[PDB]
Formats: sequence, C-alpha cells, structure tokens
Amino acid sequence: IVGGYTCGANTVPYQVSLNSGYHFCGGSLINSQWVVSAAHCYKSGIQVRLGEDNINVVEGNEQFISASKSIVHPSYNSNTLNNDIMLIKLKSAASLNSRVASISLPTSCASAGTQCLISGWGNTKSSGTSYPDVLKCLKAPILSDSSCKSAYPGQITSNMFCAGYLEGGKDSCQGDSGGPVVCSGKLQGIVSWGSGCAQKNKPGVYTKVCNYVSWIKQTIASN
Ligand SMILES: CCOC(=O)c1ccc(O)cc1
Ligand SMILES: *C(=O)CCCCCNC(=N)N
Ligand SMILES: [Ca+2]
Repeated sequence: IVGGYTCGANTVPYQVSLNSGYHFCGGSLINSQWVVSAAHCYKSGIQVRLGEDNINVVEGNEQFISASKSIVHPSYNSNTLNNDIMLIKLKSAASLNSRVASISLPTSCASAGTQCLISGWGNTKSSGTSYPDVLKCLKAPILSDSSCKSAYPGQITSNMFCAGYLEGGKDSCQGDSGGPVVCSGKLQGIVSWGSGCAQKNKPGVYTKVCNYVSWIKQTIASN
C-alpha cells in the first residue's frame, strides 16, 4: 500500500497473509474454513496466516493453517485477468475470535464514490521497493465506469472496477494482490492489477466480488 497508514494490530481481522516460506499475496476470510483471494495468486504449498499484524514476528493471536484446496475460477484468463478470483479451503477450521473474523459478502454491488478500505503488506513505495512489517490501510473511493475505462481503454471488463486516486500517491501495490476492498462491512473487491503503483491517472483495478456471490456459495456448498 502506497500513501496509506498503519492499520493497528488486528483492526482488519478478516485480512490474511498467504505464505509459501514468505508473504506473497493477501486474502479475505469469509467463513471459518474458506478464504477469498486472486486467481493470479495461485500456487501449491499455500499456508494461510490469520490474525497477523507483524508478519515477521510471532506476537500472539496468529493461526497458521495449510490450504487443503485452492480453486481458481474456471474462466480466469491469465492475460486479461478477467475473473481474477480464487477460493482457498483451509485444512481445518480457523477458530474465530475478535482478532480472526470473517467478512460478509455483498448483497448488491457498490456505486461509484463509495468509500472503501484496502489493506495489505505490499510495497509502500511508488518509486523503488520497501516492504512493511505491519499491516497497512488506505481509504479509497470506487471510480465511475467512464473514468475507469478512460484510464484503461479496452481493458476493463464488467468483472472489474477502479478505485483510488487519479492524482497519484495513494494506491495498492505488489504484495497487496488478493487482498480485500471492503465497503460498509462488505467485501466488494479483490486487489487485482494496475499500471505501476500510485501513478497519476492510473488507479488500481479490482475484481468485482458482487458478480461472484452465487459462484462462491455454490463452490463452497459442493466442496
Ligand atoms: C488487458 C489486461 O491488462 C493487461 O494487459 C495487464 C495484465 C496484467 C498486468 O499486471 C497489467 C496489465
Ligand atoms: C499484486 O500484488 C499485483 C500488483 C498489482 C497490485 C495493484 N496495482 C495497483 N493498484 N496499481
Ligand atoms: Ca506475526
């Protein structure tokens, strides 16, 4: 996250870190046994780390749980990033508490101008590379469809939305991928792609979770 702020320990209790011997992507806990992330974050050997703040120090409240299944959307396209969504089943159920909690799926889509919270352990620099120990947060609005298409002509499908700031300096970044965009207590987005980080006129692009509620429910119900 570039131009954000320190969230504070466990203030984003649905935020998870996906770890393969290092932090590689974020994700969102949606019930005690299932996590939502980006399809482009797929690999084998995923360990889900819940209740994290400092991802480099054991502080208390952490639960490390191996993924038993990682389910990429069958229509995920690795070149366009259309359908950039993946479900991860945990080998065992997380124990839920004030510091490890699920986030509700949306009942309807959010409108342009809705303020959201984006969080993650990604790069905090627009220029060069700096990775934080602790979780970073950013408040950001969802942009209009016309602004989003103007920013990324021919690249925005109906399964994507833009959020952030056209002036530059505030954005999600590498390492934030797969993490949550939460608007009034609902998971509306997943960190997906963008052109550089925090560049003028190049906002972040996010998977539109409201288009996938039925698929999520059906996939969970059958696994
Ligand atoms: C047409 C989809 O947009 C891209 O070409 C694109 C894909 C991945 C990425 O990181 C940036 C742009
Ligand atoms: C995931 O970490 C791949 C990097 C894309 C993150 C989103 N980029 C952006 N908001 N400019
Ligand atoms: Ca820790």
